[PDB]
Amino acid sequence: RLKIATIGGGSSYTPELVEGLIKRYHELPVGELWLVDIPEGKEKLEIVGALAKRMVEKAGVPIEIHLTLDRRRALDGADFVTTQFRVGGLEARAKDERIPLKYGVIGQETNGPGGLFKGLRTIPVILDIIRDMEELCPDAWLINFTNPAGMVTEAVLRYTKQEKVVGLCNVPIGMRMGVAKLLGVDADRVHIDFAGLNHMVFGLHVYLDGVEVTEKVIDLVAHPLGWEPDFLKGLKVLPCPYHRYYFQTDKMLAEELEAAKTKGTRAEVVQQLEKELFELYKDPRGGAYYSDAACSLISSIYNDKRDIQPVNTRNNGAIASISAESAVEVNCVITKDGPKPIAVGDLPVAVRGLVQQIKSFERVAAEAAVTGDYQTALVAMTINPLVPSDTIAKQILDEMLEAHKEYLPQFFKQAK
Repeated sequence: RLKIATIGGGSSYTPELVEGLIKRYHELPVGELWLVDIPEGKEKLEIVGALAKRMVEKAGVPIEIHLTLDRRRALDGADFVTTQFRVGGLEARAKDERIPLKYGVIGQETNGPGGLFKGLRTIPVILDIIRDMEELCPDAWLINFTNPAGMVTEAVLRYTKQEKVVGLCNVPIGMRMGVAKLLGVDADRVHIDFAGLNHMVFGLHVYLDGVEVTEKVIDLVAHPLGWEPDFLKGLKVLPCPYHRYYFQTDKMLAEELEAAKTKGTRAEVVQQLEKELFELYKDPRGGAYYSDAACSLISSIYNDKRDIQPVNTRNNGAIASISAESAVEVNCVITKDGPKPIAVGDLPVAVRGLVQQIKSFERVAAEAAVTGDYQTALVAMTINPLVPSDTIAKQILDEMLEAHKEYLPQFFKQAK
C-alpha cells in the first residue's frame, strides 16, 4: 500500500487532487495521503485538510488524510511525493508581475523576469526536498507541479541524483479539449503529438480517430487565440497559449498593463478568488486540471499501463536539437519504470530556434538558481527573448533581487 506526500497541502487545488484519488482508488490503493505545508500557511492547510476528510469519508474511500508542518514525517517511507507549493506566496508572485511592467517588459509567473525569479525561489526548496528524499524515501517518485516546471525538472536532472522525476503541465489537456470542441467531437477521439518544452509546447500532428487532421484543425483554429491565419497556416503546427508571449508579445504586454491598472495582476485576482474559496471550504472548475494529470500519471506508473501521456522528462534524444540530459515536454509511454518518450526526430525549423532560446534560458537560469552566482543570473535575464537589453536586465535583476531577499537563500544568506 501507498503513502503519498503532497508538499503545498494548503493549496486551493488540493480538493481536485483528493477528488482525483477518490476517482481512481480501485486502481490506486492509497493508504495515507500526507498534506504538508509551512507555519505561514497552516490556516489554509487546516481549512482544506478538513474538507479533504469530509470528501473521502463522504465518498466512502479509505485514504487517511494526515496534516503536518514536518515534511520529514510525511516523506518517511513515501512511494510518491507531489510538489504544489508557492515560495513567497501570491504576494511574491504579484512582485513578479508588477516590477517588469515598469520597464516595458512582460511580467508573468513562468515567462520572462518573473519566471526567472520563480525558479530562483523554487528550486532551492526542491533541492532540499530531494535531500530529505535521498534518505527517508530513496525509492520514491518526485511528481512536480511547481513552476517553472521545465526549469525545475532541468535542475533536478543536472544538479541532483534523483533520476525518478516527472514534471506535469496542464496545457496539453487544455489543447486536447480545445481542438475536440472545435471539431465537435469527444476528446477521446483526438490524439496530438505534443513536443517542445513546458509552457512551450507545439501540437505537431493532430489525429481524429487515428487519421491525421492537422491542416483541417489549423483551418478551423484561425477562422471560427487570435492568430494570423497565414502565419498559422505557414507554421503548419499548433502553438500553445504561452506562445503568445513570443509571437504576440505586444498583445500580452498590453493585457498585463491593463490588468495591473484595473482588476489587478493575475496574482491579485487569484488572491481575491482564493480568499472567497477557503470561506467556501468552511462547511460542506476552470483554472487548472493539474491534479487530474498528476493522478493519471501516478496511476499509470503504479499499474504499468503503458498508455501515452505528455509529461516533462529527460530527453534522451527524443528531440534532436535538445541535449539528451535536458528536460523536454513530449508524449511518453508511462511504465512502472517511468515515462518513456516517443521519438520526435526534431522540431520543425520554424519553431526550433524559439525552443532552443528558451532551453538556453532554462539552463542558465537553473544554474544561477543553484549557485546564486550574480553574473550567471544576469546572463539568464539578458538572453531571455522578452528582455530588451543588458542595461534593463540588470535594473530588473537588482530590483527583483532586493524585492525577494527573504526567499533567495542562495543570494542572501540572511536573517532566519
